Amino acid sequence: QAVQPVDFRHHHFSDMEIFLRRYANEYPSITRLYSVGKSVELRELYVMEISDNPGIHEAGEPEFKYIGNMHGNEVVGRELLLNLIEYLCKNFGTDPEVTDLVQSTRIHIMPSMNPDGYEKSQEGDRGGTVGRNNSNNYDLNRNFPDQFFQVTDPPQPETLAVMSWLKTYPFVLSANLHGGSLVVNYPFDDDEQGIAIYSKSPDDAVFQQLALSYSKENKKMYQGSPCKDLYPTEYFPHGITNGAQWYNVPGGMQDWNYLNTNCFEVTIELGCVKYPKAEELPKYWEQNRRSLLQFIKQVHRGIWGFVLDATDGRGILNATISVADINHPVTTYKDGDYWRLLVQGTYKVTASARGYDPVTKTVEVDSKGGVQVNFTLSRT
Ligand SMILES: *[C@@H]1O[C@H](CO)[C@@H](O[C@@H]2O[C@H](CO)[C@@H](O[C@@H]3O[C@H](CO)[C@@H](O)[C@H](O)[C@@H]3O)[C@H](O)[C@H]2NC(C)=O)[C@H](O)[C@H]1NC(C)=O
Ligand SMILES: *[C@H]1O[C@H](CO)[C@@H](O[C@@H]2O[C@H](CO)[C@@H](O)[C@H](O)[C@H]2NC(C)=O)[C@H](O)[C@H]1NC(C)=O
Ligand SMILES: N=C(N)NCCS[C@@H](CC(=O)O)C(=O)O
Ligand SMILES: *[C@@H]1O[C@H](CO)[C@@H](O)[C@H](O)[C@H]1NC(C)=O
Ligand SMILES: [Zn+2]
Repeated sequence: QAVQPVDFRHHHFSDMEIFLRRYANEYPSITRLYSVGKSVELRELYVMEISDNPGIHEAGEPEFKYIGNMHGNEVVGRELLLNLIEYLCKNFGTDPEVTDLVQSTRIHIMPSMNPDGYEKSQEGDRGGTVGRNNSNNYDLNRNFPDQFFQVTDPPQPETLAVMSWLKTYPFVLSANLHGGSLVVNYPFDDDEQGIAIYSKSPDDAVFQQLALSYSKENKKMYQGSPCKDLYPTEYFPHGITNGAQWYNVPGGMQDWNYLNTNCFEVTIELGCVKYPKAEELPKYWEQNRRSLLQFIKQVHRGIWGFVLDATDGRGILNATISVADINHPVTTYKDGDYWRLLVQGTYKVTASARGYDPVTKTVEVDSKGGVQVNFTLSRT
């Protein structure tokens, strides 16, 4: 009964800009179109914010984000996110799922992180590299500071704009879209040895559940065989894979997220054909709609709440949330609010902060959703 997208076709920059503006102009109450910077060839890195309170962070409200077309010729992601912009705007108010989603989450959608590369891409290209890098011929997904390999390529304008953007909002969950395979890729993307081996992150548990939440809804992806005749060597149990194990990739945007912010980012491969003919687009939406939707909901799982000041009674900014045996702490935002993605289990969470006395609580996360837990810390 929900309204499906109708605008199925490839959108070159000009038309994407026209497209985005259309929704921002037609649904001003639940949208906010903004730019986070420009590409080498001066194209806007547009982001579409969608929520019932566009332009403001609401205390306790999770910041989510989708990013596509980081590699110019991997187009499916770009179109799906445009399809998603449409689906969300057109269904808000009439569709209970979309309404409830847009009201409880602040969704940021960037259709193309490499618009210059896109323009240099050839429709029909299945596995080529023309249009992949940015205007200066650098791989944006090799451009981020890496925890193991020492990155040499000069930081590009698209990379910088995005790093800034990631520092701007309290992003909790994220996913950047690619093409060239069919699987959801999770951290870490590389290892100290720089080879194809499993590279576990402190949050390996959640990442597998987060990745599975998407692949499970994409029937063909879940089957585990991206394209038996094109890349016969590829087999991903249940449609997910640790980055490094598939193959070593240093300088990725995915790991940079986890290691430099509170955001947990996953990389999604939407299909073996990088730049399919426009006639195939509607099928990709049909096969990923439920996935795109279910993934966003994962942002509401785990634990969340506030770290307040016993005297003031108001949130503490930049407080820390440490969990049982997971060496990856999370920080609080301006209203002392935090979100910590965790798998079903029991944890010993500890809120702490400069100038206050730490509190520890035994929290319990279930298989269904998120539990609210606040921490009131006394001063020192
Ligand atoms: C897209 O941009 C990336 C850079 O971000 C290009 O990859 C880089 O390609 C150069 C040339 O192949 C590589 O340098 C060479 O490395 C080998 C291996 O050590 C060395 O023997 C050569 O003397 C030379 O230094 C470089 O390693 C590689 N960098 C990365 C991050 O992969 C890529 O070629 C670009 N794509 C296209 C189609 O131009
Ligand atoms: C823990 O702290 C939060 C932050 O104040 C509490 O949320 C407030 O709840 C009261 C009463 O329900 C409201 O008047 C405030 O507007 C809420 N603040 C928000 C959501 O911004 C929360 O109820 C407290 N207790 C827990 C653990 O839920
Ligand atoms: N960590 C690994 N091995 N893969 C993650 C997907 S990014 C990869 C594939 C893509 O470009 O789509 C790339 O950087 O080229
Ligand atoms: C925020 O907290 C971190 C520790 O988690 C600290 O290193 C950093 O300096 C703090 N930022 C501020 C408020 O200066
Ligand atoms: Zn890619």
